[PDB]
Amino acid sequence: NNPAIKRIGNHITKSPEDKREYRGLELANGIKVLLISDPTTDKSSAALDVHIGSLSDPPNIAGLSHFLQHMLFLGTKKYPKENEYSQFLSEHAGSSNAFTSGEHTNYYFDVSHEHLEGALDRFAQFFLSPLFDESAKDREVNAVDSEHEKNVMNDAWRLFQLEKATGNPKHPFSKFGTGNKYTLETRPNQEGIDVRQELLKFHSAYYSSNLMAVVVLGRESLDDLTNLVVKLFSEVENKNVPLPEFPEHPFQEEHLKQLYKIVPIKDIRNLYVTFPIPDLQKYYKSNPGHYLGHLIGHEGPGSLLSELKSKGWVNTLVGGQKEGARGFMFFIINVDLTEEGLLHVEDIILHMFQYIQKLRAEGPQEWVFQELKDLNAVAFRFKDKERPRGYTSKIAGILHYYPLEEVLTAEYLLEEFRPDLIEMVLDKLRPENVRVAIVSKSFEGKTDRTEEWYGTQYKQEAIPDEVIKKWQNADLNGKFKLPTKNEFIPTNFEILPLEKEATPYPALIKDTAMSKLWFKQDDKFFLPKANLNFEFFSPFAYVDPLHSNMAYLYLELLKDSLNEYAYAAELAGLSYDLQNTIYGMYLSVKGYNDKQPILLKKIIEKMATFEIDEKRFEIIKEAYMRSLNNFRAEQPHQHAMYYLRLLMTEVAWTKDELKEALDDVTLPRLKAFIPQLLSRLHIEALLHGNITKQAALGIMQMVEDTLIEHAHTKPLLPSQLVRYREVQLPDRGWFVYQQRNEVHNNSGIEIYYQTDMQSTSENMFLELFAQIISEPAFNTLRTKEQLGYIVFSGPRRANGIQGLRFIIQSEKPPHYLESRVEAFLITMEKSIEDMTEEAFQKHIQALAIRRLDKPKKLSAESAKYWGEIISQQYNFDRDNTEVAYLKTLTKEDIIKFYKEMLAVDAPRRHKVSVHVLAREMNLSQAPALPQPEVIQNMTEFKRGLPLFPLVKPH
Amino acid sequence: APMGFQTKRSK
Ligand SMILES: [Zn+2]
Repeated sequence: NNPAIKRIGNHITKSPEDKREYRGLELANGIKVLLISDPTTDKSSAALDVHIGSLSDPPNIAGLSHFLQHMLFLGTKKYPKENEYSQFLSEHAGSSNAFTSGEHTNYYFDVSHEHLEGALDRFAQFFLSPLFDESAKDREVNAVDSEHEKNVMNDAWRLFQLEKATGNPKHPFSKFGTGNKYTLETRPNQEGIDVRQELLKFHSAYYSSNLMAVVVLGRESLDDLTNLVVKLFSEVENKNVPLPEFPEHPFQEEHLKQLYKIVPIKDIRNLYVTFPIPDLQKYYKSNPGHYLGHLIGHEGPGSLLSELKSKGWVNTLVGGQKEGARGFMFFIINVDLTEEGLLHVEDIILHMFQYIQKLRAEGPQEWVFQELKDLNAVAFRFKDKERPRGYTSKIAGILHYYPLEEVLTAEYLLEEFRPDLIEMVLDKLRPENVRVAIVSKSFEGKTDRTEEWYGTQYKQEAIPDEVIKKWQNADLNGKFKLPTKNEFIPTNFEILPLEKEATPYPALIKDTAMSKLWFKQDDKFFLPKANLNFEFFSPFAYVDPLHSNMAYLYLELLKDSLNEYAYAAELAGLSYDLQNTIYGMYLSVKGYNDKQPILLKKIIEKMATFEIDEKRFEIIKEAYMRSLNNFRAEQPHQHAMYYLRLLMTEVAWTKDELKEALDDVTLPRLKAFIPQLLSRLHIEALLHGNITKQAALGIMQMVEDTLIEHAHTKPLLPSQLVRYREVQLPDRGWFVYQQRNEVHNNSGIEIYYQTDMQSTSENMFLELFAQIISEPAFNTLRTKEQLGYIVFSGPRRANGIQGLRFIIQSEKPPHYLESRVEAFLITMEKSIEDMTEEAFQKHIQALAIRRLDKPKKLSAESAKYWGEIISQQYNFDRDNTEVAYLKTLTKEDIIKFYKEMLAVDAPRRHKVSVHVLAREMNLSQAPALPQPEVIQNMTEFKRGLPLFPLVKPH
Repeated sequence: APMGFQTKRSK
């Protein structure tokens, strides 16, 4: 017996392929705990989920629970140092993060498997004795405000909060979750509120053990993990807090049959149909919402989308249940709109109700349920292994909704067929309780009201009862047939035995002028899955802005045509990715091996015999036109990254050049581009997973024959197979490029300190220095000086050349952010000198563990191999190679590396800065900086500078 | 497609 534990077990149901060991328990204080034992893991992890969220925010202090989340990382009474938590994890190959939903506050971290207890101890203190230091309070409020600021011009966020502000006004659903400097600092002070206590009271009142769930993953035995949690979580006291419920729906009858005309930031056209439904979480074993979601949201033949897309009204559709909170959910049907789909919205919604009455007319189909059941059964059995950090984080959240034994299976497996639940949910999808929202730029100027927090321009109409009556009286449309039998459902899961000549790293098994085939039979995971990666090289893909446009259009027209066919496969765990690269095309087929060659053959064969529908060419072109112009509205820090990539690469077409060339892309000229693109190619491929060398050679060869036959493809010449170089910066030089963001009101900046080529030596000097400055960069530029919410530091790798980059999104001007960063680098230098030689070799093993963390799923391993192939470096034993060299490094080696390359005095300093201005434009101080040559023309700048060589392979 | 916004600490 153990008094600190209320109950144990029984046995946590897991996949047969899962060799981790589990144990569920409920502590005496009511904390539901899952213990994961995995002796093979390189990183240990833990997570806690409090069942209190932003819905429990005080009406007078919006975003308090969100703000409280940020403050827990900033010190406890047992660990008073403001960054003890983040510094500990940083020095032990770990990371941490948290989020705040309406009903949940979730904390999680990972760390080196040897220091789980050390990390967990500091972590547990967050719930026990947090400081909420006031000096930390008036600082971190800016990080929250800067966070909201990035979301203020986000159409997704504006709409998200808009739905909240159109329901019951003081239903907790209406509350502003994020909070800003105003709601958190300004207004409380005006109202005489002390924030530190209303933090402490909220933490006292709501952070009860009664509302908590814990998941810990480590190498330790299940019993060793039991003693660990009990030791440090038995102290969380049980206030016995009643779990918040919201029985009454935020959308009452006054909020139904309503129309919302909304003005967006980007140029988009979308129709949002919403149905209020009760909380279906209770019915998870049968899951009626999923059944309808699968049918309504189906994209196969005879489906709703299939016909709205045929009339040229929509292009995409998402439908199904959207969680609201405990007591209420939503059923949604969202489509994007074409230009004339915007003019036939009444008819579009009519077709929706016509499909709904098709479902009602033929009733619940058990065979469908069975298909959804078997698919979830297969998906669970052969489920890819998850990384500890995200795994513990998710389980900790779902420990509140399901019994301990079902937590791994509950979200996946279905058990009961409930036609009644099917039909009653279906009964609440009627026109009389509908909510319609239209998002288009065409409503600009015609709007009357304005959303409070984001400033959303829109207009609210009551849907004319004339219209409701036409929706209620919806005949059966003969063009809506229920999805047929899914024929991509795998039946062959036999893991083929490891061959005698099997290799630990991908072996080159075909080296012709036409193709280069890399292959490795899976030797670690043993699932029925396989990844087929292909890179098609062609000069005609990126020769000019015109062809880069046509290359995009060609592949997006192709995917559009394959959608009905391929959708069935994705449901059956067989997906494909097809996109245009600067070197040609990229195709990747992932999923179960069984029906995998069928899909691939269908892809390539459609690829080489594509017949273009002109009115799908019109629609997609128009969408692509908007997508390029919508780039104007992305965040300043992304713009800063976009410009740098343009500056430092040999050949790169700007998005504004892509628009001018788009108007001349006629249908006959596109249809003539395709045969010429496929005229001569070179295919570098990686076939990895549950397949043999012979199958792989057959797959690759069947791709070639299909091309040699329908497109008459013959090989490309070796000289045409070279990649793009990176601009070589002059020693002791500094360049600055400056642009403005017409949409966002924050400034962005990327600083790039270029080092020389990627070498086994040069790589690790960069990645070690980056490791050391990782935590202090976040600590200084954000936690202390609060420049912005987005503060990034780390290496930059492109075209075989590396360097150090700083990314900051702030309100302060870039020229100021420049100094702060330069001041920080001086700060780091005199910190590398006064760090103990053991504290140095702690950073080394930290980096070492991160590099030597082996993958845990197939696609993760495939990514690492594929990286070496497209990098044209082919260094498959990079980790063991570079990690070994890393340990050789002394503290002085890094010192002179800074002094020579990165320092302000540096003989070889190569600095480029991108300054994206905002819409309208003691501490440590910086050294005096030289006057930078301002780049006023991108191509002119590149024209006047040398180009780096390309890295020699292997 | 069937379906399947939370404020975070870091990006
Ligand atoms: Zn946050």
